[PDB]
Amino acid sequence: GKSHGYRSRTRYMFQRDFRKHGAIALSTYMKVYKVGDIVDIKANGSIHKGMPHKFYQGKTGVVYNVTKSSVGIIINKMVGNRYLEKRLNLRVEHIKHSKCRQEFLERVKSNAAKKAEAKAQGVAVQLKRQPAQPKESRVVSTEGNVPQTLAPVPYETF
Amino acid sequence: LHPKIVKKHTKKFKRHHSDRYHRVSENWRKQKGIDSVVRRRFRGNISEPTIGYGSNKKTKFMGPDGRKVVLVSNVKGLTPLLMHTKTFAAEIAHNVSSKNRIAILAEAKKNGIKVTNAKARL
Amino acid sequence: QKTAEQVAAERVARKAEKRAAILERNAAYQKEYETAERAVIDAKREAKANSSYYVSAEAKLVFVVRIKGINKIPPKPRKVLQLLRLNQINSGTFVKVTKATSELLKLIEPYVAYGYPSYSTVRQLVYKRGYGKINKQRIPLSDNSIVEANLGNYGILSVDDLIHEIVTVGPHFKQANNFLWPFKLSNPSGGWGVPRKFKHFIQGGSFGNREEFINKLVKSMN
Amino acid sequence: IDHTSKQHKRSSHRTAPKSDNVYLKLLVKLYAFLARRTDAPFNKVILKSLFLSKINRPPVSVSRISRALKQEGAAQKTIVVVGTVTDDNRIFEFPKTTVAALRFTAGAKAKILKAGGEAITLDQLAVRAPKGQNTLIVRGPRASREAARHFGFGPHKGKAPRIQSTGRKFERARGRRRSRAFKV
Amino acid sequence: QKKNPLKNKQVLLRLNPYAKVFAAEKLGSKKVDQANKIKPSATALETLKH
Amino acid sequence: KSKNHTAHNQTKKAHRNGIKKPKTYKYPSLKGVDAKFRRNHRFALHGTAKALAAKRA
Amino acid sequence: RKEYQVIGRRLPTESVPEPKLFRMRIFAPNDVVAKSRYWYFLQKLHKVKKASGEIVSLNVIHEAHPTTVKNFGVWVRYDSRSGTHNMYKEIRDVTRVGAVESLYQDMAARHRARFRSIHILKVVELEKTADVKRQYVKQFLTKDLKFPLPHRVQKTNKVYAYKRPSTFY
RNA sequence: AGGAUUGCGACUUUUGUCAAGGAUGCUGGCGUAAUGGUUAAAUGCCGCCCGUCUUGAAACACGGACCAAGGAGUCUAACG
RNA sequence: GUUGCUUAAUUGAACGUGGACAUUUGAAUGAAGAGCUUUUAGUGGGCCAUUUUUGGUAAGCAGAACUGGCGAUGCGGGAU
RNA sequence: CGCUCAAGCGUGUUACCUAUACUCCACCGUCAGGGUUAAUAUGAUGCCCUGACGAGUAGGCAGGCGUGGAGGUCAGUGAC
Repeated sequence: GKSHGYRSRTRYMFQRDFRKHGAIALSTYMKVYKVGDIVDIKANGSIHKGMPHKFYQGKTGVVYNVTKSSVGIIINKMVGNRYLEKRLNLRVEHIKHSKCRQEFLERVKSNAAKKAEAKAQGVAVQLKRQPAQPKESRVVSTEGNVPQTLAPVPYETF
Repeated sequence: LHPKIVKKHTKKFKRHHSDRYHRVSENWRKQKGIDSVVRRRFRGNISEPTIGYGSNKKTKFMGPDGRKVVLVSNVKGLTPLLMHTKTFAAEIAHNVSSKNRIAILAEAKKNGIKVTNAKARL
Repeated sequence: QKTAEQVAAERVARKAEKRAAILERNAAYQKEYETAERAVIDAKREAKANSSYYVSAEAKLVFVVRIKGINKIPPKPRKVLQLLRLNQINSGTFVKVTKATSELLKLIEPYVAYGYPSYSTVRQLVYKRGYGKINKQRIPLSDNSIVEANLGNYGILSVDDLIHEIVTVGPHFKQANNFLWPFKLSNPSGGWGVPRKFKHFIQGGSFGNREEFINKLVKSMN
Repeated sequence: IDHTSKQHKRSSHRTAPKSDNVYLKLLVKLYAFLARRTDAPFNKVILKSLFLSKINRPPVSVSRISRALKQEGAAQKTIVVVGTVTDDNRIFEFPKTTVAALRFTAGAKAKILKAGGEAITLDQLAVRAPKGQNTLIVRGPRASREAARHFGFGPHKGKAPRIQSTGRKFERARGRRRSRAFKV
Repeated sequence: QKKNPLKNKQVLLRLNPYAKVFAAEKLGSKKVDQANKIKPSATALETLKH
Repeated sequence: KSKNHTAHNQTKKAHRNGIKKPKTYKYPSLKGVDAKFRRNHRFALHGTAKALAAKRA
Repeated sequence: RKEYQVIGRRLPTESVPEPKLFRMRIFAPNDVVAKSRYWYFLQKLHKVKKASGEIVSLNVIHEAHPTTVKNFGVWVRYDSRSGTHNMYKEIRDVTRVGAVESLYQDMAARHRARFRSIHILKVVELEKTADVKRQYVKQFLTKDLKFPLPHRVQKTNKVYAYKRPSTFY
């Protein structure tokens, strides 16, 4: 018969690491989680309680509830032809902060500074992000940089 | 200056295997087949009736004269077509008696209304 | 009824003022193009004297043409053709060249041929086969009163002023290009210069980047 | 041709009424003229509501009209219903008001005109206010209908099952409680 | 009937009022240019020819 | 004799109708949340109702 | 057939400004093919590609004396079905571009080698009648060369003829 | 194609004129089987026999010698 | 500001009162209108192609993966 | 069929043939977006303007053609 257990096909996912077995560092437990933060998920082979199902390895979601040792995270998943809301309850050992939202908050503060500074001086801001534009024209100096004439080599047996 | 009539497709739409078998009449009927080639449109076969073959809206229901025909059974039925000679022609019915045709044809020629038939047996 | 007869004399006088504004602007844009070409040609001669190589600025504008027809197209390149408004076979647009827009062209390169146009091919396309999108509805660009009514808020008070934004690649290229309906071109009069159409320009076929030779292909189709 | 959207698509809206009533279509012609001409948002709303069906035009109770008058700064506004106006016997002090509607009941006619009101019809309202000035449109409750409770039934929706009769011995035991197997 | 600006000319002159001034002075020709210097090179012809 | 399983014309069916996002709302559904937190949260919203009522005077 | 010059560079990266520059004498039909074949041969030498670099110059190299007969000596690497082989042919042509054109015809005729599987290594114009080795070229380098052209034929645009024609010359 | 006028313009010293929001001008022959319509044959190219079950039928798969009339989702009790 | 939660606490945490900052609605491209509800038909024997691929000596054999076709589809080419 | 410095094999450079595909115009239908009885005869269900699209078995909806009887109406037609 076909096998469809809870930890099926999890030989390499919940495998620990190379030279990082045993106990966990204490910074994992010290981190704070308020209702609203975005967090990526990584299962840990050593800790067996509050462990995620294989599907949610590498997924990202918002925190909705907090308790003693765990945090409630809602994750949207695809099924059939329609997205569904799902509620998880994982312990602190598996969860870590996301660095995707991190860069957005840096952009909000910098744009506020540029608008406030330039309005009392420049009268021209340009705050929308520019895609990588093509080149402008220039001149290359050949003084002590004369072109080396190449040619395709003939075939040899190593 | 009246628009010249173009009929698009003058040939009659015959039903498939009308000439082959006697019981199949020449009145048009759509093929509902799965092996049928007339439904699927193969090269070198009969055409089917389609909305693209429809006539011009300027010149619809007009004959060679450029007049829309109206059926008349009596003299009182001629009174719609008094001031509409260029646009509306007449036609006398088959069931009308021989002497009553002379009654209609007399007063029809007074007002200058063209009758398609008549002629008039003689 | 009355005074509207006198308005016929009035309303004509205000359009005489606008024609002077078009004439002076067209003279200014002629002076921009002639100085742009002469500055680049002389700049090469400046560098060549001092034992140096002038490298030209990369193309800021590119024109795409749908080569392949419909059906048997995978979903990912079919989606990108839908975004660039090349739904039908033989269709034009113009694309503002960036790093992001260049990656779209990589996905759909077998189904399109493209290159850098000039102030000549662009002039013919907007006159001969130019059509504007005005509350949906593919309406022609017969008179310049139509262009001022819609695109009066970003300057662009004429047909040549719309052409100026496409060639120079101004700040309102995104609005001005989207106003134009894609150019429904005919098949080329001479031919494709090939036995087979699907092999890439450099090997033998038609598709892919051709740089300077797109101008010849379009004028035959125009 | 790469068809992005569907071709020869319908508008998905009632253009004209399905009813063949003579007097209703006369009222449509009047408001259809105004909606094109006037350029007043009021007229385009009433044009839509005349096309609606019997379910989409629910009845407005006279107590519902009395609540809208208690709004802060809306005492003398001509309240325009588009449907029927029924009488209600859960209220006493109905004030002196002006109302506009298609139909009025026999009870609701007496309740308004006793206080000293003005039971007006939509054509008479159009003479006073072409653009619709100092008006106040009211619409009755859609989703309190007996068919509405049965839509979207399933686990665990909290909706009513379609059945004839009535209490116990009828859709109670297995699959509705933990004692007998499970609670849905 | 949409005409065509390239042909017909009255439709051309309905657009671009500058078409008189372009055609009269012959800007599709313009003499133009210039001595002072036919102005030469240095070591470009050695790399080019080789 | 019979064919077992396939996933042909399956993703093609799904993209005909939609493949849609889950809407989202302001004020999300407060279910599966700590019961001790909710009881105190009720008394906070009851007390602040008295505060705003007294201000409007 | 022209004889382009393609001078590349590599990018002016931060840490190492001013790259070394590299030159090649590419043969191609037009400007677009010349830049394609430049990056092809450069990729078999240094760590570069079209993304990590740029073209500096594109120049056509016309022949110095194109109305004079010359004896060229071309080196070639080409790929057969089994493996890859080196060769040294010799051509008697008026230009370099004309000589290289005739080589691609000769390789395709005899060895069934296409354009894609032929590497032009080096083309050299030879000086003296002595350096040339091949006999099929040395036939035409002799003192006072004369030969007739036997068996001439005509070419009528018309179909029929009333003479019974001759092949005299 | 369209069928009073309305618009944009151009050339005009001016009135006006114009290739400018779709053909007007001048001339001849015949006024009927001449042009067209249907119908039969000949000539060029093309065209397998319908209906049906099937992944798939011209099929060496099933029903069909021929013609006429008859011949197959109706009514009811509870219902959405 | 709010409390029966939490704190050594005059801390914290949730939900707030009033306040400051709209060209520059803070990447590209497109938008054929957007979102939503009820109701009911047929279907639930499939098959072939380019790559990925398991059994098998192999098969116009059996069995999966990703897009595209035929089935439901004529038309020009591959003689057919 | 016949072809041998090809009418064969490899490669190059031009002209030319041609699909219900592409461009442009005529007409048909479907769908959308507008304008209008302000006395102003004839269908407001009217009378116009502008733009896009058109393959299809199983299936669904729309608008019409005909047959036998019933109520109304053309003082309908008929031993001529």
